[PDB]
Order: sequence, then C-alpha cells, then structure tokens
Amino acid sequence: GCGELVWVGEPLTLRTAETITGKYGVWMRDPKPTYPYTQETTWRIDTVGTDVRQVFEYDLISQFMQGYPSKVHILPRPLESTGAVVYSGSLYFQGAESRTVIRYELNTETVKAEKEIPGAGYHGQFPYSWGGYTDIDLAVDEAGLWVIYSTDEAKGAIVLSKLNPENLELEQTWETNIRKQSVANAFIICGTLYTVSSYTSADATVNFAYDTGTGISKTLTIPFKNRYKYSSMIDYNPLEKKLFAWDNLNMVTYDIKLS
Ligand SMILES: [Ca+2]
Ligand code: NA
Repeated sequence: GCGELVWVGEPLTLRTAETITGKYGVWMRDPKPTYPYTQETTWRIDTVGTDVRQVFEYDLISQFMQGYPSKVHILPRPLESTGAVVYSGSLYFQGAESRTVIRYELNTETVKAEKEIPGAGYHGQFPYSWGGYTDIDLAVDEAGLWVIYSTDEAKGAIVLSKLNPENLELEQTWETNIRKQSVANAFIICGTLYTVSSYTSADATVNFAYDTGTGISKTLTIPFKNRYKYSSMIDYNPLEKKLFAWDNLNMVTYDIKLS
C-alpha cells in the first residue's frame, strides 16, 4: 500500500536515554528480518562522542523499552553520526571521518562490503541543518536501500542514490534542488524523498518532496512535532510504515498515512 505522505501523527516516546552519550543517536528495526532476528529485533546506537562503536541489540520490543540489551556488538571501526540503517541482516553505517559506507553483517560480526560514496561531502561539508556531521544518511524504503548525501557538483543540493545492498554499488542517482543544509533531516517513502523543516520546533513541517519516479519536486505543509526540541535522526521503516526518530535523548516513533 504505497502512496504520497499526507499526515504524520504525534510522536510516541518508546525509550529515553539516561546519559549524555545518548543525546543524539539512531535506533532501528530491520524491514527485511533474517534469521536469527525478527520484526521485533531492535538496535540502538548512542552516537555522542568520537569513538562510537557500541551497538545495543534487543531481541524483543519489551527489552528495548524496559530492559538491558540482549547483546552488544563492538564495531571494528568507529561510526559517524546518526544516518545508519539495518537492512536484511546487516548494519549499514558510515565510517568516522570518511565517506565510506560499511556493510556489517550482524549475525557473524563481519564486514561484508565497503564503498566510498563517489564525490560525497563528509565530516561537516553537507550536514543537515543541526550539524552533527550528518553529511551521509542511509535509508530503507519499499524498494530497498538508498543513500542521501551531496557533492560539490550538486552545490550542496540533496542527491540520492539507490544502492545494491550486497556490494554497495550505486545503481541510479537523482539530484534534487533542495539544499541539504537547509533541512533538518530527510527520509524516503515509496521512492519519494521527504524533508523536515526544523529540528527544534513543535510546529515544524514535512516541507519538501522529490519523487524519483517522476522527477517532480513539491512543497508540503504537513505538521511535524519535535516534542523534545532537538531531533538528530529521522528515518522511515517501510515494514511498520512509521517514522523512527531520535529527539533530545528520546527514541520516538510517528504514525503516518499515505494516499
Ligand atoms: Ca534520515
Ligand atoms: Na538514515
């Protein structure tokens, strides 16, 4: 059931970090779970600092919400910022101080692929508006794995590329007219890129769309609430058909409706 985004619900807080290490971070579920994981498996990365390697894994939603991790993975290389995703059994993340995306297979704790995103700015060149070295933002939608970034050639405008999830080859690339540093974050639903206007406001909006199937850009005015005034991560999960976000220590989710 695909369509255009027409509504975002109120943010629901599922867990609150208890230390400054979790002021910003990323939390996610796999929209294509593979053994031994399930649709309930949740991963959480607290991303404050300069040597971020701990990935908290929870087998059950109850554990993610109330308990300790079931397992902690120590990444073999530090991770950059909040843009990572989990897809079909692998964590896809950006290496610290690099434009390299790394595929880390969770069940074997093995790096399976690495790829420099060609021409991508990194480490504060084309972050989202809050900073945080958010230059490179991975995304999963109904069609698979994507990466959101910018390049000098694009003059800081959002570029998005479809990625091969096995070897990280770029399969197709689109260039928008949206200055990446002018929006708070972005995500992809059914092949359409959406942006959020502000990371602090209770009265933000989903303010732009770019449809990769048609090439058409639109302006939107869909209300979006940053309940805690500092959203560092906003992603879409196509299995749950919900937004997952990290807002000033709080792991939150938003329902949506599509046309
Ligand atoms: Ca995002
Ligand atoms: Na992301």
